[PDB]
Amino acid sequence: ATADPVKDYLKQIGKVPLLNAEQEVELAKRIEAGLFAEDKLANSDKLAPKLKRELEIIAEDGRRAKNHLLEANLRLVVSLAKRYTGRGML
DNA sequence: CAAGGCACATGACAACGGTGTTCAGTGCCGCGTTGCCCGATACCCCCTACCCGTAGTTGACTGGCATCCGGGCGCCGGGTCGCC
Repeated sequence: ATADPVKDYLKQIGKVPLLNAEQEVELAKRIEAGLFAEDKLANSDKLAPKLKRELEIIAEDGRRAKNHLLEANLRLVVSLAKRYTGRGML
């Protein structure tokens, strides 16, 4: 909590793990795994409770991987925003 | 010389003259205002042209910006860390 909140935002980015090819391809594999898990859960057909909880856990892990990609690439957006700054928008 | 007999005019007499009222009736005609007939018009339709919003675009491309000093001047007031 300081002045010039952009500096605070960069500090909020902090140190996060940059992803090498294997890392993000595996992460996206887990993303589509969670996608299929939630697709199965959304179906009105009855699924066993333990299987439904497992699918929910897989979907949650997928969400975490999404967040990891977001935070890792936060640095990428800040550079792109600088690429367009100084045109009447903050 | 006085009395009796004839002319012209005379006290009224109505009835025309001419015109003024009045009745009483019926209109005459003053303006106000109705019933027409047209021209334009606002209000439905169809058509397409162009504005306005939405959705994509695959080598790679991973942290920015320039601040700010010569007020000046003092005070309040709180915070802030030493102090013994």
